Amino acid sequence: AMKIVEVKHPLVKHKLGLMREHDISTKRFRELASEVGSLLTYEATADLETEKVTIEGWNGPVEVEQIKGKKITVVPILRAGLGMMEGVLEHVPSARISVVGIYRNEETLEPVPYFQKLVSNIDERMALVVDPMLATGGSMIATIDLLKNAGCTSIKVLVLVAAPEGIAALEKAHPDVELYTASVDKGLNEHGYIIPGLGDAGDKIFGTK
Amino acid sequence: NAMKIVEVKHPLVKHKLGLMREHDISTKRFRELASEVGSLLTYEATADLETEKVTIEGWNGPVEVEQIKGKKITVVPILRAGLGMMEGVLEHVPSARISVVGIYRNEPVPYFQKLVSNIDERMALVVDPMLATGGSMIATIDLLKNAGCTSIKVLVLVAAPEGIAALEKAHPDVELYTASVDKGLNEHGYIIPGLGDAGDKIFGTK
Amino acid sequence: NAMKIVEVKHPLVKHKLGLMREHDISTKRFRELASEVGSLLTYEATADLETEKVTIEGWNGPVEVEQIKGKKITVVPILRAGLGMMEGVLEHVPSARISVVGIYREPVPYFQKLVSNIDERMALVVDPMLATGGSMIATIDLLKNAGCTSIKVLVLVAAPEGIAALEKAHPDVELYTASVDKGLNEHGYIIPGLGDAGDKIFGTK
Amino acid sequence: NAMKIVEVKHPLVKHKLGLMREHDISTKRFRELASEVGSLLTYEATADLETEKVTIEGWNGPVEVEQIKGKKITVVPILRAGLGMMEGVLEHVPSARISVVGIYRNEETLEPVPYFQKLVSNIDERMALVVDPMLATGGSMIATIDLLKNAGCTSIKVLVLVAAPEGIAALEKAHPDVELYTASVDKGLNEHGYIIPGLGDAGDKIFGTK
Ligand SMILES: OC[C@@]1(O)OC[C@@H](O)[C@@H](O)[C@@H]1O
Ligand SMILES: OC[C@@]1(O)OC[C@@H](O)[C@@H](O)[C@@H]1O
Ligand SMILES: OC[C@@]1(O)OC[C@@H](O)[C@@H](O)[C@@H]1O
Ligand SMILES: [Cl-]
Ligand SMILES: [Cl-]
Ligand SMILES: [Cl-]
Ligand SMILES: [Cl-]
Ligand SMILES: [Cl-]
Ligand SMILES: [Cl-]
Ligand SMILES: [Cl-]
Ligand SMILES: [Cl-]
Repeated sequence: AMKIVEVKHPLVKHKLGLMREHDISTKRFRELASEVGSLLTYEATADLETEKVTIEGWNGPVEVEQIKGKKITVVPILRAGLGMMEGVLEHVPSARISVVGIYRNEETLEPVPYFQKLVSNIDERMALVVDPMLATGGSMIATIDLLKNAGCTSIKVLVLVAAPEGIAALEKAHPDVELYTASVDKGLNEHGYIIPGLGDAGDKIFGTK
Repeated sequence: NAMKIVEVKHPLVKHKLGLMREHDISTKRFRELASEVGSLLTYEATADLETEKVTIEGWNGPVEVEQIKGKKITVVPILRAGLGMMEGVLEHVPSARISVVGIYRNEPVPYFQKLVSNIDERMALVVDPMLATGGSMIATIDLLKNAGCTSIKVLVLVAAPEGIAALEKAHPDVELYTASVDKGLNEHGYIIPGLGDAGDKIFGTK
Repeated sequence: NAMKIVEVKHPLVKHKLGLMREHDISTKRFRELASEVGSLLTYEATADLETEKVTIEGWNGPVEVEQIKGKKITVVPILRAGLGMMEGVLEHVPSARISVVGIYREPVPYFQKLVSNIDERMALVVDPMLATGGSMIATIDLLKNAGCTSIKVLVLVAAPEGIAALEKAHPDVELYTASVDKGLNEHGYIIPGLGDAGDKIFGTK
Repeated sequence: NAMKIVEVKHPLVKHKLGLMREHDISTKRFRELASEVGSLLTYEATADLETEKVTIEGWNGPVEVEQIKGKKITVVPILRAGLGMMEGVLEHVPSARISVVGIYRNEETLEPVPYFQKLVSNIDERMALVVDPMLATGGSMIATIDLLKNAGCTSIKVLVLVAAPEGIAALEKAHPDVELYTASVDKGLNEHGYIIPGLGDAGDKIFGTK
């Protein structure tokens, strides 16, 4: 079974609620997207492996803990992904950024990957994939294909809202990934959008239509 | 009945705290890590906030969301070092009311105070980088209780057992959140291993 | 008319640009200076924005203030390096519409999401470097065809070959750069330049 | 020589200052705009910094870059309002030493009451950027500058959002060698010494007190 973690922290639910206002501004919506993305990053990095090391402290040698392994890689799915990347980099600013571009065909609801440039030695790195919505799951399944195809074994997915249909498709497609969502909504409408959902999060964050 | 202590053992909090122990660390990075670790302690101290269902107009019609109940939280930075963690705390609670407090170590007496209104109806997050003997923290809490506050949480980067014991005996209803419980104090009252003169390292004043 | 060029010689811009030239600079530092310099160029390029007076209620009664006239400007980041300066430009113009463009080359864009009514908006095309000006010219062609008639280019460094190409193809755009380097090497990189800005900002190799 | 005064007319500075004047503005956005307008005033005030050519190893060999000459600048925020602008100043000079100076105005006499000061060392070899949102009578700024000169500081720049003519005249008479950078020069002071149109009580708005 796929590891699913619905973050129920009061601040996460409060800020997610503000983003559901249909009259919210693009500015406010962008700040909240990055803010909630920052909190989901703290929930997803709670199981990182640490190692004890001795360093010269203010009053002589002292034992400190550092994150074991090579630097993490943040995988923002263009375009909506960038609206959450700043919140992630806040806790891991040395993270390697692997930009992946994917837009959805509103006619077929299938993913259309147009860009990718992953970091090197990704097989020795953990990937934090950030995308505000998990509706049918096509875009996330297409992203994980590129990562595993590149040799990445450790993958974590951070999303604001996720529909059961998208969680089911992702689980049968890649059950070894861990999903961290700020909410599990009811489902999808006849146009493939999540309900209650956040609407067209992508165009709402970039200010397009 | 006993004072609740929460030593945040999250991998990023332990890693960022360890970097602040570097003797060659710069004021720039020490000040940044102080805020970063401060925002993570605030997320831990706000996990028990009470929420309430409310209906608002969503992107697809009416939707029931949750909102934090009660008046806005008050951040209480202790001059001067406390101002160095204020940015990190206001990061997840930007509407928080800031109540600056200055304690003079003589028993200690406050020399400056500008508390928010109706503090008896708010939760107070007292922030200070270190809890050594607990003199300044205990004095700051005495002042908050006289004002009528009954819900208090203390956020500190490092804390010594002496300070923890002093705070527990003086205010057991307080809840302490620290990135580390150090070994003790030296003959000058500094925390060991500690972070040295945190205030001077944050502002860059010898 | 000759293309309007503005080389930002502000002490902080030249100081931060100098820090980015270090060969041992970290992705974190380089990425942070890219946005920092990006925000300063944005401020330098928005000094001519027209304003209109409006009456609001001040603390001591009504007061006449000024707001930015016309529709919100659009930031056009070129994939992929261009995204490394986007947060810097949004800092002082957080309401700006983001028009992502992907050029491959007439110029054939592989991906585009332009804002609506772009013919009634100013466009801040951002990209860390202007080596030959191929990508920048291709992007401006797409914006001009969409109806935009007010375009400004923001780059950290630019080679004389790129400035000349851009000036010939689009003399009505206005260029803002933190520096005008000597030229290009046998591989097209700007010299002294910043090297592979895209890889340094994201951490790829 | 008269005091060098600079009123920043940049459209974004005028627009952002105009938003801070709305009476129903929240504490959150008032604090954000105070810091942002503070970073734009920092850029304007650091346009005359002296630089020196230095050779460093670039990615494609040696290259001559420019660097700011002298020791690190000291930011001087006047508590409490001052902290609301300090973040915008540090954005451009993050290595700057912070010299905290605490002063509250005696609303009965309008005279400043200094209660705290912690100046950086070797301040006689540094430039000081004093930040405070309002320059009403100028008492707080004049008192702060007296502390800096007493410590041996010679180069001082003042960064304020709104300034009243009374405060500008009081500051020029007491310390004409300082440079004043303000986002606006208002009409004057009311009967209670507050700036009009001004920003009201900037200290309480930024901290959300009273
Ligand atoms: O499961 C969601 C969760 O991890 O979110 C953060 C905290 O509220 C936790 O108590 C809670 O269990
Ligand atoms: O990182 C996870 C965790 O330990 O820290 C955040 C809080 O919400 C806790 O409840 C949670 O268990
Ligand atoms: O104005 C009242 C005041 O001066 O009273 C004494 C101290 O508590 C000060 O902080 C406070 O401002
Ligand atoms: Cl170990
Ligand atoms: Cl070891
Ligand atoms: Cl290792
Ligand atoms: Cl929910
Ligand atoms: Cl009260
Ligand atoms: Cl520890
Ligand atoms: Cl159109
Ligand atoms: Cl060198």
